[PDB]
Amino acid sequence: SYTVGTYLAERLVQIGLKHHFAVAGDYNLVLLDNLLLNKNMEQVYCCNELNCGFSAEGYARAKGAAAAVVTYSVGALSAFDAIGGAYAENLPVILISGAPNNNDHAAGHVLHHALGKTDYHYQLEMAKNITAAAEAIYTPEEAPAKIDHVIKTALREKKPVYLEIACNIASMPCAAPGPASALFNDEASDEASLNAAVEETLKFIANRDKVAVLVGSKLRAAGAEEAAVKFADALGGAVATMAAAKSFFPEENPHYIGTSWGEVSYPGVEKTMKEADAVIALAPVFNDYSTTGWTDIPDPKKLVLAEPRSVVVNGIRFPSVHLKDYLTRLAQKVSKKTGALDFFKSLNAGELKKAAPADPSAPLVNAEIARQVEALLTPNTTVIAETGDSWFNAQRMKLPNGARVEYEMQWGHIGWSVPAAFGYAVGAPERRNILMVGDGSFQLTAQEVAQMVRLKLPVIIFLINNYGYTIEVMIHDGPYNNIKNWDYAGLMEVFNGNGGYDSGAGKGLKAKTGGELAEAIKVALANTDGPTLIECFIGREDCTEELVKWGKRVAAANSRKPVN
Amino acid sequence: SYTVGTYLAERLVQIGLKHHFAVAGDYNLVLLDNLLLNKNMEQVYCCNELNCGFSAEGYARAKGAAAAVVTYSVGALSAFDAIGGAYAENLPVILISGAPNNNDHAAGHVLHHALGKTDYHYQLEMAKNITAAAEAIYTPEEAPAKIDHVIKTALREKKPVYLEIACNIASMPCAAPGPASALFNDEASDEASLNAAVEETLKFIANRDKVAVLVGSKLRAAGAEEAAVKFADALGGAVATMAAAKSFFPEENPHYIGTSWGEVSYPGVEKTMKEADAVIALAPVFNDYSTTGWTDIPDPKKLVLAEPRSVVVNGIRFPSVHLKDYLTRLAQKVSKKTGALDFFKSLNAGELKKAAPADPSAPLVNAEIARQVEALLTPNTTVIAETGDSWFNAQRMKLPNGARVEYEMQWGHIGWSVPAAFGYAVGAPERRNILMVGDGSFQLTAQEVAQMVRLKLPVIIFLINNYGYTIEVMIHDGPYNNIKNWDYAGLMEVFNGNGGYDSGAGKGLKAKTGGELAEAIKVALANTDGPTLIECFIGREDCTEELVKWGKRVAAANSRKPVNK
Amino acid sequence: SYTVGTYLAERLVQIGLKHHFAVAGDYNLVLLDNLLLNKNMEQVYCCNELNCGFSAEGYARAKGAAAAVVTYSVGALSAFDAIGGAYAENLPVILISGAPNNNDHAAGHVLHHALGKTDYHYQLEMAKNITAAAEAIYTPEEAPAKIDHVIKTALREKKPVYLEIACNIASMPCAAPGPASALFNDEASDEASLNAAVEETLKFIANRDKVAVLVGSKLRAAGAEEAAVKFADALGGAVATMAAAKSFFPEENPHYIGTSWGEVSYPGVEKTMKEADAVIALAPVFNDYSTTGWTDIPDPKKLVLAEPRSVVVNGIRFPSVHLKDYLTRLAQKVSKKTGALDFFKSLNAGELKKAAPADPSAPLVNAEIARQVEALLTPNTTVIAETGDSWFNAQRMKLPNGARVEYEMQWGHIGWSVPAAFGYAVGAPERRNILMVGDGSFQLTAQEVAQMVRLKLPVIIFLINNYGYTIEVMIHDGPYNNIKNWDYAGLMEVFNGNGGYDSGAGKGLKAKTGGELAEAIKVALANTDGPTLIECFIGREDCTEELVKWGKRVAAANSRKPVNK
Repeated sequence: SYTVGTYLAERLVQIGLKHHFAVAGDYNLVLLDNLLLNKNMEQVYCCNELNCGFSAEGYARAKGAAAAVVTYSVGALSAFDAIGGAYAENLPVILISGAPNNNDHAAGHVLHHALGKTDYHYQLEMAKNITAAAEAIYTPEEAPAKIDHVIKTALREKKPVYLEIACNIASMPCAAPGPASALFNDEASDEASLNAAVEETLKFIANRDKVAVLVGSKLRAAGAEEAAVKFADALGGAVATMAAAKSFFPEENPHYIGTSWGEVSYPGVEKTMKEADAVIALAPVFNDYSTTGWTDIPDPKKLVLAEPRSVVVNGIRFPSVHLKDYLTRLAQKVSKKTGALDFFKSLNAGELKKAAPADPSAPLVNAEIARQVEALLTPNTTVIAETGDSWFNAQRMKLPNGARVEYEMQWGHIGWSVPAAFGYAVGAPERRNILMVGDGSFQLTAQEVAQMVRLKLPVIIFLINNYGYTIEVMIHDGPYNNIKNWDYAGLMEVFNGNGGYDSGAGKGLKAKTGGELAEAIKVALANTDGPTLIECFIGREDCTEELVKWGKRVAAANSRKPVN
Repeated sequence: SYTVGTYLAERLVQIGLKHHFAVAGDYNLVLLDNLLLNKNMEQVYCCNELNCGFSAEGYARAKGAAAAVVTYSVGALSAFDAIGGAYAENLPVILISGAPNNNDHAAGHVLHHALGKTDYHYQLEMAKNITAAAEAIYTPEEAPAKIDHVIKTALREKKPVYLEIACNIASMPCAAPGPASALFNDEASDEASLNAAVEETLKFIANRDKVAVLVGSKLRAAGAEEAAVKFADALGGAVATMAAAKSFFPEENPHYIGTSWGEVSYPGVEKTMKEADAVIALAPVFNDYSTTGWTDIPDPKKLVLAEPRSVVVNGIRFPSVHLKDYLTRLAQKVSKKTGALDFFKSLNAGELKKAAPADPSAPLVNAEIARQVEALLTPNTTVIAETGDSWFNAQRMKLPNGARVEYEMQWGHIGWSVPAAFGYAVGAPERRNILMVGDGSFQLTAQEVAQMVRLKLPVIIFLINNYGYTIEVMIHDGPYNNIKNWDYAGLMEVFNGNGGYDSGAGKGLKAKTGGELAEAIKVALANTDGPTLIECFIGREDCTEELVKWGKRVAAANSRKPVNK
Repeated sequence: SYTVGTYLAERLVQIGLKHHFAVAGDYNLVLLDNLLLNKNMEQVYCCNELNCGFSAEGYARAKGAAAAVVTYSVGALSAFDAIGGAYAENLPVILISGAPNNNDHAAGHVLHHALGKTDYHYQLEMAKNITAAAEAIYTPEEAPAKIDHVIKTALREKKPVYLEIACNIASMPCAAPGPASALFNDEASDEASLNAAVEETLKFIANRDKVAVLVGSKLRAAGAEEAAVKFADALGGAVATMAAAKSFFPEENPHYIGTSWGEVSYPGVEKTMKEADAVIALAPVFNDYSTTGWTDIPDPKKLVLAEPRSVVVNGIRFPSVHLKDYLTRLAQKVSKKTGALDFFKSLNAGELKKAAPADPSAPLVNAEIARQVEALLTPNTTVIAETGDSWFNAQRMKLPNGARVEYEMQWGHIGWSVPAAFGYAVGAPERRNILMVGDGSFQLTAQEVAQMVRLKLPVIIFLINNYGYTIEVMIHDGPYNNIKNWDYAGLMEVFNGNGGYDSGAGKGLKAKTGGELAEAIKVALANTDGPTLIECFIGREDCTEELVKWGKRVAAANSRKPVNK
């Protein structure tokens, strides 16, 4: 028979979780005990709740969904930051919070871990602003319905949800869960709408030979990556990815022309997008970053807008059309439209210009680090790229089919990458997991590397130490851009705690030249028992050209004066 | 080509609306103009926004959905009361509010019809607490997606939703709407869950011969009324309706045993429910009213709980199972289980005892009014029953199959019945529409009868004038129970305004005896050009026995002292 | 000893309430009983909760503060509309709502009069958006602190507040209330700030001879009306009132030049405001209406902004300076600055042109109605003017010192005027209370006239029957501007119910000519036992010139197209 806690545990197992992330607190201990009873998943502990949330976010990138368990007030409020992140990044993270004893409501009781007042709905009310569903459970009988509701919502919407559970009901009996299939149950595309959307698309491109396909950052959330390839193979047109959609489309595919990102696009891509008669955008997010400060907005009159659950084409909106079904059906009916791919090729724009192997003994530079990391990419590799120059280094990499890049380009919380890489590595231990992170960003969430050591995860961390040098130093300089330098390599041994209560097999290495970096990389690949941090020393004012061009555009937009 | 306003109009037409309800204000005039461009539905005006909301609520009872258009803040805030009502009663009402010029946000501008501050998201934030979806539209390009989202949500959840539209974008161009079928698109039952739920139900009742079926007030919201009949015909068991589910099951059906409502159930029903080995509850709402102050709660160990979208049976919860599919599939597989119906019959409990025709010249009494209204019921009739003794008079009526009763038993806003009857009559003009309402309740929303006159709706209104006498007068007496008496009959001529700018064909009649009531009823049936209000005079302390019994239980529950934490 | 309910009652009495307004419901009956125990104020009942709220709003205009008691969910939600109104109009209205039994929280209980869910904090959460304070009381021990907090806040901020009280704790013991003076305790002006603000004002006008004073609609909320007169007498400058500040300054005062309202200002006033070197604005609200669609915005470089609790002068902001203290201190130090008054006089702009007495037998026109109502004005009179042409008729009236006009120009809820006049008349029975209201507006809240009859209030109601003709008919015509005409005069006898359970002394009269109006007015003045409604018939397209000019400006602003970011 089931309890509130083991009901939750079973549902989590049913949606495919092999782990859930947790930070113990006195309002969730019993809940944690009940979750532990289910041996079909492991309970993974984090340092703090912000990192716990980002760890779950990363896990959701690897496995499709995730769960984080925190305590009331102490364990939920900072987690909200990561949950907002999951919302921004379209990841079904389930946040479960412990909550006060159910006898303490409407009782005139002031409780610890709260604001000092006698009511306790404020955390729920806050959560509603950043989730797709949010439920508080005060009695055991209500638990099954609220649990099923938030989980189904999360899976359907691809958004985080919130659950709080009174601390004294987690062990109490409730109904048993039905079949797992119920949790994934979703509407099918409306047939008439699906057919009409496809037909209107064909009518739209009938006399438009130059058709470009623009792959957007919600393509995975729509589960439409495979269908996008079938569609483009049938179309024979040019395919470009938006920045945040890196790796959402196979780069070895003969139709792929590279990154479309305004004035920092791959050679020839900007001109090809401009010359297209029609642009088919697959699940795009057009924000101030992806439009390069509102300078690169797709022409509304050429645009076919195919969102995850609707299509706008030829001046008509079709809701209730799943992107996956739309692309599949379109692939069966569309005729060859090579015009824009032909145009791209006729530009002779060449390949993206990349630096040649540097002299091994010369001072390390950014382009050399990027060169060597790129050489590590296999079909089995995932690169977690932090906000900053790492975005642009990763963007410049040629990906073998199967290789993945993970970006947090909508939320853009610096420090996300460390706990995210931890969570990702827990969920995909079979992959070569690489983390590219700046020194400044690393400091916000550094302690989660200790959990990588604890679970023996062979994450390779490229820490770029340019003494806190970021684009802000060039375009908007101030004392606030400076940081306290650490010995990042030495931090590994601290986390190991060798000759202490326990042990660890992490390694910290320094690289000041191309040659030293090559040696560190070999040591890192051989280290299978723990993470390896490679501290890469480069001068300041050494970043990609793209970062500078793009950065100035975005700054100009952010700072534009008020209009009447 | 479409505008924000004509896009909304087309979607409303696509979900089957033939009317939408409106109160003009300067923040929605252009929106109203655009809605008027679609000639496939009519724009109906109401006195105030509370009544506008309740009118839409009543329309949704007749047609399945409805829409109300109001202005910003003054218009929307009182409508929220009716929207909360629609939420409580599971009716897809779409509330559309006009809103400030989109240039006035983040501008440091104080606007009229607002709190006097410079931001304008408070109305949206309030609306989120009482709707299934709530969206504000500030630019034309965002309109289509937000409109489709709230409408789809409303239809799927059977709950009200909220839309606000900046006043200066209603006429602006936007995309055109796709096929109507997209708006009704919903998930099917999960097959495995559906099958498992049916099987577990069979296993549960395998060694339980006495199976009773309890019909709940969400059965219509689940669209499962027809399937409930197929199921009960197959089962051969006893079927009872909860109070708020009156008319959700055919009363001429030979399995039907009457109302289950604790100590005010139909004769023999309470005992039959108590003796049942299994109770199959179809879309129930168990609240303090339907459990008679928590005195009549179904035994958890006997209960099969079949909600609109899930089933709990034999200790297992099955989400993603639509009640309609569950009942249909169960009807194909279930074996005959007559045990509780046989038990009911063996009680010889008799039929509900009803008063014989009174002496026509004797002072009118409550039972005589109920007798005559009951005699008006046809398969084509709908009774709208207001909170109060009217609930219990209507509950005691034997309904011919097809006859409907409308209750607002979850929200229980007094005065709901008048605008609700208006809205209902607009949506179902082909029916004989009867309103039963107390004098006290009538006063809250009386002016909407003027709209009945205006649109020439032949609603028959039985106004019970016992000088504000309610159950509170007996169990919790105080000066607050007293009202100012009106000449309710005379109010009809006021609303007619004959010899004025326009005209009206409403009639107001008085009845102080059974004979006078019979004559008034004949005049009312013949009046096809407007509403007929029959003011029925009865003494105080003249109400149903059920109201008294039930009322005392509910009062005791509400007043129980705090338990120590 | 005290209970939660009698504690609240005592506090209400302590702030000077002689009445509180109520609509009974099962969640507040015990609370109402406890309030009744205090014989130092009366419990006044209203038809519906919207009207209850507006009645309290009107009472607050007469007495300074007010209270309304409603039930949970069904009652409170519509009252929110009136509470938002009180917030917009800076009136300390205390809304008290009944609430569920305190045993029903975190209990998995579904309760009647709620959304159908098991939690009950949504009403409190909604209330927070439209009040200065909002507290829920679940236990008796918490009551005294929460009651004192919301009341003190209301009095200090001049804003409405919200209280809900669990129905089963209203009779439970709690601490006794201390001295009344604690409730009014407020900070004094910061001395250094007060002095600096005055000194910067003097420096600002040192070389600015033409100083105009602009009286704003928050002057009463600041309690600074008397101090404004002392200041202007000392200054010797020109004084104009903004539209919503009508009667906030003595019109017989030698410095008063009339209404400042853009292109519909009194003769010469617009030019005088434009020529002024400095404009001292006393507690202004500059919104889309008061700036005539953003066409009349005071020059920022000439403006001295004296708010209720702060002053912005000469580029410096001084918080913690009460307007009353600022004006008083300024009056002691300021030198004579007659420049703008001299300029105004030198314009020879003449007085506002008013129509001469019409031929008594000619068809009644708007200007003739306004003429006769103006002739009713005494130092003892209050005119409640409804949104519409009534705003402009009242604006054109010359007020004898002491005569008051009440506007709801920030919230602008049509129908406000009827319940507001009721509440006002309850609070100021010694005054001659006049209500000017259009037919369309009257219909929203008409039933509250029945309470005027019930309490024998001699309100004189001028109902303008132009068949729903409003400015919208001229500038934005549509079917939504039309109404169902009533026989408004006949409605009085309906509310009287003579020859029924009770009685009434209201009178309904019709006037189609100046002569008939004069006779009706005499009958109205002699009717001391109840309200008198005078139904005035005028043609359509007969309204003030100001309404047309102002209306077009505001419409243009509301409808301006989006600016492309």
